[PDB]
Amino acid sequence: ASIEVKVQQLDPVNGNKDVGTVTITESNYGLVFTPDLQGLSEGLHGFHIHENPSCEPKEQEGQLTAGLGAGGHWDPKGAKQHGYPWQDDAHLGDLPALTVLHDGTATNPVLAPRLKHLDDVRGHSIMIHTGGDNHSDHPAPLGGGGPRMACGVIK
Amino acid sequence: ASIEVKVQQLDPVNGNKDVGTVTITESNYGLVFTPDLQGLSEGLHGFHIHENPSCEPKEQEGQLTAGLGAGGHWDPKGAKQHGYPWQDDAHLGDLPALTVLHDGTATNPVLAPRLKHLDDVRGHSIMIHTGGDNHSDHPAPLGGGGPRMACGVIK
Ligand SMILES: [Cu+2]
Ligand SMILES: [Cu+]
Ligand SMILES: [Cu+]
Ligand SMILES: [Zn+2]
Ligand SMILES: [Zn+2]
Repeated sequence: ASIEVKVQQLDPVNGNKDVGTVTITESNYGLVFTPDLQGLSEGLHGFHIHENPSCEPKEQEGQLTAGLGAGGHWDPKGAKQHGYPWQDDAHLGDLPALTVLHDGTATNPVLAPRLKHLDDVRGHSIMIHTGGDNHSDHPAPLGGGGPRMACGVIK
Repeated sequence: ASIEVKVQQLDPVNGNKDVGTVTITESNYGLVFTPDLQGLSEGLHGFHIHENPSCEPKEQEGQLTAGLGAGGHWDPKGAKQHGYPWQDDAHLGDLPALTVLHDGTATNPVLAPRLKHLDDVRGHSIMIHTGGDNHSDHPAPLGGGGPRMACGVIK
């Protein structure tokens, strides 16, 4: 019982490019996201499930902004605030930060305790940001993830 | 409601050195380990609660081995096997791998869903390994963490 999500680096100009996958499985403590990515910059990267099952760009202030088609952080319970994966009054789509090693790969799995069944995340997207995630809207909103760097649609 | 564990880099020959702390707090989904460490090798490192509240070395084949005085992974339920943090039949002391950035620091918190109350971890030790953790006893025992790099006694 799993969902393999194809993830691509976002490039509204020359076209998105494959960088691997993220496999979602169920554990007795929540959904587990196991990455198998490469070609990314080393460090911690914001990692959240977004509203729409789309990784396409959107016009914003005359510019084609990468990944805006995915909408905001998935928040079906209306928490209206960014937080920790283990915080109840935070976007349900807030996952633990992704770790990209010196060699540009990410294979360390992370758990989202608030997510319980695979079908619950189908029909949405998974987003990887250029920046990190301090799990707060302070001092930077949405954890300070910044630009949408990679994305995949959850089938 | 927290426990601030002082962590030291282990070196029996030259002397241990302080590398920071690991703060343990309770969340509605389990214990959260928030590191504030520096001076460590970049990459993912095995992170586990060991049985004894000691970070002392022990002689192992004409070679004083670092942190062996901590004994094995804390396994109060007798799982007798290394696994994932979200796996019920794995050592209870099995925590998510710790991320140390290129700059040698670690501040990314991780959740131990199977650990529910602070008092449970008191009287034991927290260990950070040189190698990572594939959360299995194969192809290497105990996730392949290998040598014990840093350690702290949990009061
Ligand atoms: Cu590096
Ligand atoms: Cu996001
Ligand atoms: Cu260990
Ligand atoms: Zn969020
Ligand atoms: Zn273990």
